[PDB]
Amino acid sequence: DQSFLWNVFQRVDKDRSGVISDTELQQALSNGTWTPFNPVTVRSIISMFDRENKAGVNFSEFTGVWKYITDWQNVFRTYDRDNSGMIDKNELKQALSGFGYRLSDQFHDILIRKFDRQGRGQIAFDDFIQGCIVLQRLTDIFRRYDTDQDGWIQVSYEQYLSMVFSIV
Amino acid sequence: GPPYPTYPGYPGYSQ
Ligand code: NA
Ligand SMILES: [Zn+2]
Ligand SMILES: [Zn+2]
Ligand SMILES: [Zn+2]
Ligand SMILES: [Zn+2]
Repeated sequence: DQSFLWNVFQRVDKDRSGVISDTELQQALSNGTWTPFNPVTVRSIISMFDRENKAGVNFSEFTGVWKYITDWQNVFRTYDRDNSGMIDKNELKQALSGFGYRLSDQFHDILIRKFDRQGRGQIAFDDFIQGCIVLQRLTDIFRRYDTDQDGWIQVSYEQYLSMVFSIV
Repeated sequence: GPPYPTYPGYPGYSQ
């Protein structure tokens, strides 16, 4: 239904540039609350789908964007089983586990603390995508060294530094 | 296997 998406695109593409910018995409997105969708999350979604390095998405790339956001709303709902419109510690544990991450209980606390911009120990839709993208990024860094894929790496000092230089 | 997904367990693992 590219026809629907094209109408969506046009509405979102406010300045009619033919490309959706970060500030245009943000206005179009809801995190379920009355705060603007996390601008860092917005910029990561643009980066993930922009193929032309233009700080924006054209129509074709927006179709990827729409599918990605929609796939995340569905996951966010699947795991928000108590219909708060926020994901909780227990719900996060079910989510990440469902995703195939094996992580200690106290680590889930570090994740909440790092990503919950609301401050109630519950994760909003925009912050949930964000934390999942960081995990994804960090894991890609890791699995470049986890050769026999057993979740242990042995790295030299210089390998470590370049790992971190490509995060921060 | 690893303590992390190695196949498309969340959106968009291949993106
Ligand atoms: Na290993
Ligand atoms: Zn535009
Ligand atoms: Zn909830
Ligand atoms: Zn809850
Ligand atoms: Zn090993």
